[PDB]
Amino acid sequence: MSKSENLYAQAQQLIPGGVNSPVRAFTGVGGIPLFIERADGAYLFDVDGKAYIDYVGSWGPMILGHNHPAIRQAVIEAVERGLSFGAPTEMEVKMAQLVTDLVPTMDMVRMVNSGTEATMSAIRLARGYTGRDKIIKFEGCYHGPNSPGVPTDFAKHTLTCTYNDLASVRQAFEQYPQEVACIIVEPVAGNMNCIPPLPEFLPGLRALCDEFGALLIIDEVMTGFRVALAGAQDYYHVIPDLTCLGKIIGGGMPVGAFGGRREVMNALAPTGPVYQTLSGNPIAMAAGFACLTEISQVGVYETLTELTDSLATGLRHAAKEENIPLVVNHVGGMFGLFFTNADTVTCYQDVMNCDVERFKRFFHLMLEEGVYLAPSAFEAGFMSLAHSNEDIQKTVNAARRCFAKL
Amino acid sequence: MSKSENLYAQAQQLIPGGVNSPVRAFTGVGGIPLFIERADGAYLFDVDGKAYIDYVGSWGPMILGHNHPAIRQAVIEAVERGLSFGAPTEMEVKMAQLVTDLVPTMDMVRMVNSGTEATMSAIRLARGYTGRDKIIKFEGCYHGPNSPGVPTDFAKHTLTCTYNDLASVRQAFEQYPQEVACIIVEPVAGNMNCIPPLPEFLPGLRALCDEFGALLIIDEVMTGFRVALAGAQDYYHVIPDLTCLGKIIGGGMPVGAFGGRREVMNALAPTGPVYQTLSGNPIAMAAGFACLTEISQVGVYETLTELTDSLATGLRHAAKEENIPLVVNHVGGMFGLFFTNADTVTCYQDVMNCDVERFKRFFHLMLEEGVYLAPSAFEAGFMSLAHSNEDIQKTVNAARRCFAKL
Ligand code: NA
Ligand code: NA
Repeated sequence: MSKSENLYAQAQQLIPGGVNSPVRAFTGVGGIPLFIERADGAYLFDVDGKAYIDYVGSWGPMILGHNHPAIRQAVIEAVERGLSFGAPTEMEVKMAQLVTDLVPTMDMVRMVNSGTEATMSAIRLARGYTGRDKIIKFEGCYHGPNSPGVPTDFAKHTLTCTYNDLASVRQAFEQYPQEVACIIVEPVAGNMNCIPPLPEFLPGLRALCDEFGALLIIDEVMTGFRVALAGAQDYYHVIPDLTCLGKIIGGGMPVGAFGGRREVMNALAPTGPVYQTLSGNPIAMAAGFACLTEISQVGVYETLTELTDSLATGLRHAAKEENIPLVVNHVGGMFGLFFTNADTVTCYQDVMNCDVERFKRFFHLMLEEGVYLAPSAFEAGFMSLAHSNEDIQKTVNAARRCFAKL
Repeated sequence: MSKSENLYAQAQQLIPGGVNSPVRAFTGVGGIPLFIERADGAYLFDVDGKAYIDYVGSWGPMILGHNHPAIRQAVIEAVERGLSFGAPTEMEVKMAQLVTDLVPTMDMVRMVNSGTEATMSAIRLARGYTGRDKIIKFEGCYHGPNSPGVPTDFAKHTLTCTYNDLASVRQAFEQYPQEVACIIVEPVAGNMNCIPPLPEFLPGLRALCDEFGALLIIDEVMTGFRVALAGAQDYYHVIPDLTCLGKIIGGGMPVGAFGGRREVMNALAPTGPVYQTLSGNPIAMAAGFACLTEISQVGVYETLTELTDSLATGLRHAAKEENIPLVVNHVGGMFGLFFTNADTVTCYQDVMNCDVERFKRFFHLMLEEGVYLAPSAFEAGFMSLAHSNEDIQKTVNAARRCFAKL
């Protein structure tokens, strides 16, 4: 019995399932979860001292890798001034200025405590601004059969459409022409694994919102600062009414933000009638400020994309050599692995058709090789700027050995 | 124009109303909000360098005062290991053990990212465990006419009762005998200012839940570790089915937790069918662990209560000398000021009958005296263990001078 196994047994007595986050229970992959002592650059170190090349990046915040010195220095300096104040600070203003500089579509912005609060606040704003009740969301897309604990009437004003399918979106609008307040969309799906949009998809959503008087909300909690500096909306050339941000903007600590067109944001109280939640923590905003300053430097996204592209190329080549059907999706610093015979993976149905038991065996074989992947078939992979060409070639060599055993 | 006034003008261009949290806009009191540079012990220091005796305590987290060395040391040490991991840690287990040791009614516990997530998760668990849809909540009580942005059917399964009125609770149960999943109650109301329960009230809620098969959820996000070490539930001798915690458990950074009876908590996934949100951040849990270790030492609550009682006594005496009708409510390290002719303040209607314009003038006069009070008539005051007898006598002397000017 390892230190992780002992901590898991201990945890099970006081925490249901031994974990606070059900995905961290390894339910997706099976077995006992890995407890982590520390992290540095491209690596995770478990409680038994084993090192792993990390492709989880704490679920997307660690763009610069773990424990980046500029972020660590900014937080140690901020901590001397106190953790929180319950009153506004100069960092709130500086952070709002930096975020609106980096993401130009945002004229105004509000910082919140998490990505979930940002999406919920953006949805509430769209409903208040338009005076309409219905929202369009996509299947396999999480923003923050029937599950126990929630009353049936809770999902009454939510219209679920098919990701990358403009016809299903038009159909929902044609059913409710004057009732859709907004479309909320992940510009690159990340919660059904990594699914980039079809070229027609995001401009098609912008044109439908314009036609039917709805607001377009682009949820960049995961894609923000990962796909591109100015977001996946910049990369795919689409201008939304509102943007949601999280993760990277906190530099490793929870932070959220939502922003958009000046006249939409002006509808928020005290300026307007829409009321929203907790403000951004000062330590988390100091971490995020330092992170955003570092990634806005020349050549950062070029390097991130080159690292991710080299991993995707190597994995495809390794799978082919070992006769393992595999699709790799990737954009900027984001990627997704799919064990399927399909030529492309562009929708939720394609993800559902992947070989989940094969992914589970691959995941455990990769842990043995010292590679830590997201422990789910329905989660995207993340590249960091601390990963070296050597880390990538080691990962590709490890995947080839794992593919030979499937 | 001060540095706070300049930051506020700057903030208004990019942030609706110049603040992230509408209460921090000083809407309750009027005027331009104070921007805070730093905090230490019992004091806040604004961006112009002015010192204030603080009674906001960052909205309750700062039980040990601001920037406590044990908390600062624990976070600087934890930050070296990385900010977040997206995987379980030993601190999750240690923190769960410490919280269940301090609050004995909790057999099992789950850590979440905020107090709001804890109350929402506890409400979802009660609904899932009982299979019922309705919840009872109290007016003036916030857990996380009609406001724009939320559809009308959203509050369909919520029954609002009157705080400190057992008859209104019985009436709601008699209307829906087999449909109430739970009662969620702040054991000391803090979001309509400070309203302690009547002696009959919390035991009466326990007896009604038992009669009608509902779960009793005690929301201790604010009262936890403030009223007493084992919570206001220990102080008022009531045993709930579930407890919600926040604030102090994060040592100044956002953290939430919900816990309760072993068989109720076992209904959570993967062990049971109820699914919930983000896990506790490691830096925030290191801050909370150090905070909870410090306040569980002998004599802490005795000192906290003595400080709060001496402030309440001094304020009452000062108001009487100056012919200003005032009610002071207080329990453990929590207090509330009420400008009213009423003999007692025990309900929402009493709070509504207070002189709000008098509170607004008092608040601004106290800021001039170097005392920072919650900038709302509907918010409780907080005592810290860093406040000295001299701080308290200075506050009482300042309040007497302010009462003479009302
Ligand atoms: Na490329
Ligand atoms: Na007393």
